Amino acid sequence: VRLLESGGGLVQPGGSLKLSCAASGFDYSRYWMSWVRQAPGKGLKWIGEINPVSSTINYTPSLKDKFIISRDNAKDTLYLQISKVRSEDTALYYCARLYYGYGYWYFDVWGAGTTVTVSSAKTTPPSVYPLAPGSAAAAASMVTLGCLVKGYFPEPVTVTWNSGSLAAGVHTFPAVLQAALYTLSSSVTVPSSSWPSETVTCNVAHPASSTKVDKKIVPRA
Amino acid sequence: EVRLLESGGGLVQPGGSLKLSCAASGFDYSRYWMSWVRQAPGKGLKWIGEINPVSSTINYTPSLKDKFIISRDNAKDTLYLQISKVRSEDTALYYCARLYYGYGYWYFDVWGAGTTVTVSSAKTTPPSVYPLAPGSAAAAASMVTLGCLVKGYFPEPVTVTWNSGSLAAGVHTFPAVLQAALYTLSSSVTVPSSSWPSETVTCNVAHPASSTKVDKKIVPRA
Amino acid sequence: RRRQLIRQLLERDKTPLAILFMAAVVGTLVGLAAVAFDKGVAWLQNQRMGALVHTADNYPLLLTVAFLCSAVLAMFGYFLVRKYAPEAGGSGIPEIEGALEDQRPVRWWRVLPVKFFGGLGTLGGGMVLGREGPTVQIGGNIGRMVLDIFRLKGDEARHTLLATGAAAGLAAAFNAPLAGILFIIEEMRPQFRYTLISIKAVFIGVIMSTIMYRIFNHEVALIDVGKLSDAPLNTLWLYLILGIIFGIFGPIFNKWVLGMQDLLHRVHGGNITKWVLMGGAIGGLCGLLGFVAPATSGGGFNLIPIATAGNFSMGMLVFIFVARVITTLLCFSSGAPGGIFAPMLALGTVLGTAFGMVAVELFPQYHLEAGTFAIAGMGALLAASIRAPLTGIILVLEMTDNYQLILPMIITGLGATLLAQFTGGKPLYSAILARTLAKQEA
Amino acid sequence: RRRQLIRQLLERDKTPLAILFMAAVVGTLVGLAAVAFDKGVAWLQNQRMGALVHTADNYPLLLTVAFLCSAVLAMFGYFLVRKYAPEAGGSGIPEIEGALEDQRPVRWWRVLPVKFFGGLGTLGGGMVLGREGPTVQIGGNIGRMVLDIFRLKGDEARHTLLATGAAAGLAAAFNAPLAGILFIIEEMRPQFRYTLISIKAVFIGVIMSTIMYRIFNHEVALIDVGKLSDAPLNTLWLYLILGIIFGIFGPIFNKWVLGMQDLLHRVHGGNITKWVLMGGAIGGLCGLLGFVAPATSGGGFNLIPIATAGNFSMGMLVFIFVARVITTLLCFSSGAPGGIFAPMLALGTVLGTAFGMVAVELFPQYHLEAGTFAIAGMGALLAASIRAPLTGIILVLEMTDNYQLILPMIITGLGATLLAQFTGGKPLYSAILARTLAKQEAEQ
Amino acid sequence: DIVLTQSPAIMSAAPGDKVTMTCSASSSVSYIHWYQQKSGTSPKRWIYDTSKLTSGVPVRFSGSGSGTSYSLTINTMEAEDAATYYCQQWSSHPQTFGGGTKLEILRADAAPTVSIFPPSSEQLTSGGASVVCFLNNFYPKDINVKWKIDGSERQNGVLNSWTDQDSKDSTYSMSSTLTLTKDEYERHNSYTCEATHKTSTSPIVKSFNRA
Amino acid sequence: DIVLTQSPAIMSAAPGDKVTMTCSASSSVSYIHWYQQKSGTSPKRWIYDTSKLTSGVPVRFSGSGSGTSYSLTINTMEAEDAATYYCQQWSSHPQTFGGGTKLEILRADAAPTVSIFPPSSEQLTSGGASVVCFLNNFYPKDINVKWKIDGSERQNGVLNSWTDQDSKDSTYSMSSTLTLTKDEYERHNSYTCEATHKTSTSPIVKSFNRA
Ligand SMILES: CCCCCCCCCCO[C@@H]1O[C@H](CO)[C@@H](O[C@H]2O[C@H](CO)[C@@H](O)[C@H](O)[C@H]2O)[C@H](O)[C@H]1O
Ligand SMILES: CCCCCCCCCCO[C@@H]1O[C@H](CO)[C@@H](O[C@H]2O[C@H](CO)[C@@H](O)[C@H](O)[C@H]2O)[C@H](O)[C@H]1O
Ligand SMILES: CCCCCCCCCCO[C@@H]1O[C@H](CO)[C@@H](O[C@H]2O[C@H](CO)[C@@H](O)[C@H](O)[C@H]2O)[C@H](O)[C@H]1O
Ligand SMILES: CCCCCCCCCCO[C@@H]1O[C@H](CO)[C@@H](O[C@H]2O[C@H](CO)[C@@H](O)[C@H](O)[C@H]2O)[C@H](O)[C@H]1O
Ligand SMILES: CCCCCCCCCCO[C@@H]1O[C@H](CO)[C@@H](O[C@H]2O[C@H](CO)[C@@H](O)[C@H](O)[C@H]2O)[C@H](O)[C@H]1O
Ligand SMILES: CCCCCCCCCCO[C@@H]1O[C@H](CO)[C@@H](O[C@H]2O[C@H](CO)[C@@H](O)[C@H](O)[C@H]2O)[C@H](O)[C@H]1O
Ligand SMILES: OC[C@H]1O[C@H](O[C@H]2[C@H](O)[C@@H](O)[C@@H](O)O[C@@H]2CO)[C@H](O)[C@@H](O)[C@@H]1O
Ligand SMILES: OC[C@H]1O[C@H](O[C@H]2[C@H](O)[C@@H](O)[C@@H](O)O[C@@H]2CO)[C@H](O)[C@@H](O)[C@@H]1O
Ligand SMILES: OC[C@H]1O[C@H](O[C@H]2[C@H](O)[C@@H](O)[C@@H](O)O[C@@H]2CO)[C@H](O)[C@@H](O)[C@@H]1O
Ligand SMILES: [Cl-]
Ligand SMILES: [Cl-]
Ligand SMILES: [Cl-]
Ligand SMILES: [Cl-]
Ligand SMILES: [Cl-]
Repeated sequence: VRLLESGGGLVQPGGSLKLSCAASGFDYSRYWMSWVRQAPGKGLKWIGEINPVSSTINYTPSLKDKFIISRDNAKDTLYLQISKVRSEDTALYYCARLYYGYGYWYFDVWGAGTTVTVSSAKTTPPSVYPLAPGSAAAAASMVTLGCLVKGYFPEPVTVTWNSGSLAAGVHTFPAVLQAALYTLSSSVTVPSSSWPSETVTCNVAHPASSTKVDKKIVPRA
Repeated sequence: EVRLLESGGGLVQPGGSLKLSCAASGFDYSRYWMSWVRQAPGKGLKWIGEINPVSSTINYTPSLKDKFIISRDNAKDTLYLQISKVRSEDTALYYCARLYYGYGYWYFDVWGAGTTVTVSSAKTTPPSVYPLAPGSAAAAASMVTLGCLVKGYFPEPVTVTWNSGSLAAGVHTFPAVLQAALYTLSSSVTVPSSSWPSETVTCNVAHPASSTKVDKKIVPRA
Repeated sequence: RRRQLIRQLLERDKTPLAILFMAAVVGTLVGLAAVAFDKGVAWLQNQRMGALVHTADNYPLLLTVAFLCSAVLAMFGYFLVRKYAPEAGGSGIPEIEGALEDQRPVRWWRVLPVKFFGGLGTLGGGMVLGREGPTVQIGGNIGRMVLDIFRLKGDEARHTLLATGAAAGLAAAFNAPLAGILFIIEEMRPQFRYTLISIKAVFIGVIMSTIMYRIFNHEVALIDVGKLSDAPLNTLWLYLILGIIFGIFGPIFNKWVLGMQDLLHRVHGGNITKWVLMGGAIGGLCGLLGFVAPATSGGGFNLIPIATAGNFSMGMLVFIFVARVITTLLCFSSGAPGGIFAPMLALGTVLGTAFGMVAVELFPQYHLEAGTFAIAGMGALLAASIRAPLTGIILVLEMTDNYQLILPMIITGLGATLLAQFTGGKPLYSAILARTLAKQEA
Repeated sequence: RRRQLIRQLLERDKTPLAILFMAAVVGTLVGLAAVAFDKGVAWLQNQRMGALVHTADNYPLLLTVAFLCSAVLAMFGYFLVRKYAPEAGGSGIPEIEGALEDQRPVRWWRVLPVKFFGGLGTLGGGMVLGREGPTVQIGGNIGRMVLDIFRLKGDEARHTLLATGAAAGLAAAFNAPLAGILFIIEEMRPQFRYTLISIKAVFIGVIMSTIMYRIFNHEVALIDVGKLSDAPLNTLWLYLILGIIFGIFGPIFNKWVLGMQDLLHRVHGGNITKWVLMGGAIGGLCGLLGFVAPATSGGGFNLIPIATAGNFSMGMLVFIFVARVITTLLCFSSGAPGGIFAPMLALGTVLGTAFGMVAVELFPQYHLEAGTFAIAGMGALLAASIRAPLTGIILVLEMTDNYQLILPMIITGLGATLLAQFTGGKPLYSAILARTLAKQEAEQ
Repeated sequence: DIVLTQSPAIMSAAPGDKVTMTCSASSSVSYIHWYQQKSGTSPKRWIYDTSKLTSGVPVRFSGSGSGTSYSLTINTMEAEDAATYYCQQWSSHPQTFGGGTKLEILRADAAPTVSIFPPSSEQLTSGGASVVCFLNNFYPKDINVKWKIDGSERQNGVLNSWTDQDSKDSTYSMSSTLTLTKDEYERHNSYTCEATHKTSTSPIVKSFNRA
Repeated sequence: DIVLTQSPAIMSAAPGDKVTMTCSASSSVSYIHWYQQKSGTSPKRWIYDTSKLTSGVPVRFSGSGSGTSYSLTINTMEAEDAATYYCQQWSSHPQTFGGGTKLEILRADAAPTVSIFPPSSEQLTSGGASVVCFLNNFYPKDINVKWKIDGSERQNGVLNSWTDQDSKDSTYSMSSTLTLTKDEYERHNSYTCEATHKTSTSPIVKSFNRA
């Protein structure tokens, strides 16, 4: 039972775009579906809702066709178009199945969200640089490797290690903007026995550029 | 509409295997039993077997252990047929059907167009296309019949049109004959003597199995 | 007492095999008759359609062949009633109820042909009337007919066979076996004293009748509304309100039907010639309205799924309701053979939907669909006017198959029957029998 | 009597407002009591589960804490009955039927507490018994209780309030309002003479009761079986056959329950100490079987959806049926407070399914699903044994929501009630009342 | 399993005329269905449960039968009724179709328009020589073609092919191809194709000479 | 529209503390819901109808309130309860959300683990050099990081970023990144970053020499 949203990324002010949300694991029909967004580091804001036959379609007080919510029950997909896009439209957009218990409706299940960036810049894929200890293998019980993910736009990137086999011992740092590009780094801590004795690689994905980079971390000899 | 679109049928070598697919659109494909039937060249309909909506029950015609495998993907809304150890006997047009019933004696409710399976060790071979013009001292009559010969191809099918489908009246295309692992056929176009050779008559021929598209201008001999 | 009760308990539920088997043949016959009646009505509605084709150019001639085709069919039915069987007028449920009280005769040699062929004429001409009237009376008469043919004796057999024939008759008209049996148990049985009506026998006849129906009707449902949404608890109070509206309208609509029986009688004084001519004009109005605004005329089953899916504007719904209240009274009160039961279903739906459309706009927080109120109102006129709410509710369930709406259906139904009581209304069928029995002692 | 009739017709359906309003409060109370009873039973079945956890290592200690935990709970219930309210034993539907005949007392000051707390013990220990017994008697008693508190007078009020309390009781136990009303109209009303029971009032109480249930239960259904297939006309004769099987089994099963009441009595002679100890052993058998073979024990609602989906082998179904016939008799015939109604649903389903599995293999041309026969058999023991087929059918419909099977459900039900009649069986509830009324006199 | 045998395995019949095909089972069968198939087209459920028409099937169509014999019928056959008609049973398991019944139009006899063609220069260059003969638009379908090389009958290296009955005009057609090496083709001079139809005793010879 | 105001925007607590947070409405509401949003995660329906728990919400959580005052209570908070909580109303339309209560965890001390990394070969090829310092799993959050190049102190080109608090062990982590051209990086040899945290009077310092 999942909600997968996409179509996020870069749009130029005044322009428009179309987010899709692909539902699955339930009978998508006969569910009212909804959209909510969250501006960076802010709180949740309801966009609209559409009934299972699109008979009723409700919206937050927007202007003209500011928002257009739509559903294709034949594909179990939910849609949202935004027009005349302005900086306030820069946010994380969530799809959500709706439901109730006594009657006052709630937002039953939520998707991962997709991210909309309103800017005039270019979509640039990241460079990924491997971070291994310098020629000084001062072995402790554990070792710390990282990767450096630099010069991408827009947010976000996702980082994993051995495709999420290495889960424990991982931190990824919030990105930082400079010269209208983003940089972040990911850290992983594994036993000194497990490396270089075995392979550690970081897998970076940047949906907006449809780009994945998987860089192997090698010692410096 | 309610649409059944079976695919996956082509040429396969004896003792090979193949996986047929049927795409259902425009009705709740859950809830229906689905079925495969097949028609071998110039022959009757034969029942392969059936699958209920939950794949809990699957029946096959009185034939062989893992010969056929019917299965369905209700989420993908598609039905599947795997054939094994394929003999020439399996060379057939294969039909996907949705089942229903009136009083309760089940019938074959809606069928697809079908896919052809050809089981053969002969190799794929593009056609040579030759013009059929009336002879040098031809009897210039009211109507003039022209043609084209489509020779040495495998497997079926080819398609022949004239002037890209504008010439539609007075065309016929003969069924292909197979000899020495290769098919031959020809097409007849009858036009008025004022059309040809004053204007151009052309047979366009396609054989997608060999990625062959070809035009042949028909022009008077000598 | 304790002696007598203990002997009775030990002997409970031992219907005589003779009655059980004869219940079976009664139901089989009623099914077939109901099927045949149904096929006939449709065949005539067709003929009428094919006629408007040969004359679809001359809009005046068009409107004329619609009126006349239905005028003739109408008159034929009125006449057949006035001449050979006056108690085959109107519904006939009040008559069968009479017979179960042993206060009215079951003239099966007369009613079977009159009602059957009579009804074909009124129903087939496209009048606002239901098949259940005919099928219930026809079915009761059939029940008497096999009691007589086989000369079975006793009160049990007379009451049982009569009851199953009527139940099989409701069942076959709506493809609703459960409603068939409930209608007898709740509405048509003798209301004020014990009876020997065997329930097991009524069940058997309903089965057989329903099987006959399915043999000639399967794969197609009378009313298909699909699956609607559910109803949240905090939404229930809205259904209660709707029921209260049906409850005050119920009795008021009863007055009109009764009063309109009176008003229309004055027109012909009782004279079989003026009467038949009156029915010919009402029957012509209906076949005409049938072309220029179908929703104002006919049985009304066609517009139910359309109403439930919110596909009518509010304007249209009001129009339709008012129109159909008019054409409903004119047809039933006129005395033409045929039910008022089905037309009350259409009135309920239409009214339901309008209330639903209003609820939808006042409470977007409730996430309503107009259809759920349509489904709840469907059986509500029945419950307010004829006061058989359990039958109405179970009938609608059987026809619309939205069980998740059971609570709001029951609430609208109860509210209807409660407000009809408290505003001094009466069960319609009982008020019709009453007035018929009151002319029989004056 | 024409002029009398004319009078009565014009006065039809005018239930006194006092009775209508009181019908409302009766139903509200019954709903709440049924909810509370339900929550309590579940809470005890849990405790019992959490206990087998603290001792899941020592398989012997495990089997022992299962038996004792349920033995104690059982005895507690048997005792509460024998000591303060002997007519709160077994179902209690036969008693409420009695009361409607005016042949048995409604001792609400005694039964409410006994049946409620008594049932928690038998049900909560995991015995093969239904909630409806308790909820119907509890609900009837609640009906008398508010008749007395508000000192309403007359036959109508006594019969009405008593009837709605019992209907609201059945409704709240199955979340089945329609079955609640039909049960009164077909089964529980005085069977041989007219009554002043108001139908509109019974309806009101059932509504209120059902609303109470929904307030504490929504989003989850007692039995979810999904949507099954339809049934072709040429398939119907198969349901008739199944009915005929239920019809001959019905009465035979009745004999056993009655005869087992006799056989088990001989064991304790009537002695409240041997009796309580007997129920402690039956109650311990059940809490034990509950761990080593759950399908042989408990209410049985859990195994219904599983049976319907064809997920049991034929071997298992036979096992389960036989087992559960045994544990069903031992529990109900023993005199423990609680219904036999629900357990008969489980027996019907299991039997249906086995017939269905056979039908599936004999007629591949019919394209059958075992489940449709399971659904048709579910209310068939009800119809053959207690002889309330319309209530059975409408109850099953309400619980399984497969309306397309209405015809085969009705055919199996009718066939069952027809063959039970023709093989000389009796409505169980009436045979229990009869025998109870026959002892309340043979002692003179 | 149950064997179903359709009767006029093939049959022709004039428009506005009464057509009747048959279906017969090795054992007893109930509620037979009937599908109509045009070539290139998916089988269509035509008649079911022995007598009931599918939505759209014109009313001239009707079924009947019991036990071991059944039948389809068209009171007033139309043109578009030309198709193959398959009967089917599922009263028993497993279900079995009938071998089929081909239904073709009937019409006035017509003579072939015969046409002969020399090997194109394109094929000769590659060393093969095919001589093609069209017998176009004739009725009925039975026909004979004879090849002569320099007035002498030739049988080897000849393949013929018939079209299916035509749509517009309801005629037939049939091509005949004589294949030789460029060498054998060059030894000779006169190539004749003689169509012996029904509509005459005197064949319709067409021919050419290379010279 | 109904305005929902949630009590502390931000609150600290120690596992074992009973914790309470507040949602106030500008006008009456009822049956409000609560979402939990852990860092990096979607909101997750947590409490609904004022006081009902969604399946798999541990019993330590409870909801209550009415009118214009609603609360969510954790009867002894646990470290894994670190998240931002949102309240929500749909008793009036359109529905609306609280601004959120961020819940932070108070735990015992933990000292940074420091790692230093020299610009990679790959990166140098592009003409840039990022020296990167990881400071992992410390507590509390306040920490200072000091960049010494060849003994001197660099304050231009340093970028720091903290993770949020960890959901299981409540620690924080941080990275500091020194950005120089391939040239600037080379006109020096010793790089050392220094971490100053309350768990030590003497700074943890790590370094490497370009040689
Ligand atoms: C034939 C009988 C069967 C019909 C039964 C249906 C009863 C309809 C109730 C539905 O709504 C209930 O009624 C309350 C009104 O009494 C409403 O206000 C209740 O809650 C409101 C706030 O939600 C407040 O106005 C009040 O505290 C309280 O009256 C509230 O929606 C709910 O409790
Ligand atoms: C038979 C036993 C029960 C009989 C009575 C049935 C229940 C009581 C009547 C309806 O219940 C409540 O009445 C309130 C008035 O006191 C309404 O107030 C309010 O509640 C609404 C909730 O949507 C708001 O929109 C409006 O301000 C206003 O209607 C409320 O709607 C409604 O739930
Ligand atoms: C856990 C505490 C009990 C539950 C709550 C009880 C509330 C108050 C009622 C207590 O019992 C009362 O007293 C008598 C019983 O003790 C009853 O009369 C009865 O008293 C006699 C008992 O022997 C009978 O013979 C009479 O017929 C009959 O009127 C009386 O009506 C009943 O109300
Ligand atoms: C306010 C808190 C609760 C306090 C309860 C107060 C109301 C109790 C009313 C009880 O009424 C007495 O007991 C019986 C009902 O209990 C009735 O007749 C009783 O006595 C008859 C003796 O013939 C027998 O029928 C039965 O014991 C019984 O009907 C009758 O009303 C009266 O004798
Ligand atoms: C309480 C009421 C009981 C409900 C009764 C339900 C209906 C009766 C059983 C179902 O009907 C069956 O249908 C069969 C098909 O499936 C019939 O086959 C028939 O087949 C041939 C007719 O086609 C005849 O030659 C055969 O005698 C006959 O068995 C058969 O007769 C009949 O029993
Ligand atoms: C009020 C109505 C009367 C009561 C209902 C009577 C029900 C049974 C009557 C006839 O139907 C039965 O079932 C099949 C016809 O449906 C017959 O043969 C059956 O025999 C085979 C058994 O293997 C099956 O495969 C076939 O369905 C079938 O031909 C069978 O001989 C017949 O007795
Ligand atoms: O009218 C012909 C019709 O009814 C006849 O039955 C009698 C009936 O027995 C009596 O009650 C009488 O009052 O009315 C009927 C006509 O005299 C015939 O016996 C019957 O066969 C026939 O169908
Ligand atoms: O076909 C007519 C039918 O009539 C007879 O039934 C009598 C019935 O017995 C009496 O109640 C009488 O008053 O009216 C009925 C008229 O039908 C016979 O029972 C029957 O043989 C005869 O066929
Ligand atoms: O011998 C008892 C008696 O029982 C049956 O009557 C039923 C009747 O069908 C219903 O009205 C039910 O509510 O009450 C009775 C229950 O016994 C038989 O119909 C009758 O012949 C038989 O004598
Ligand atoms: Cl009437
Ligand atoms: Cl009526
Ligand atoms: Cl009992
Ligand atoms: Cl009665
Ligand atoms: Cl019980």
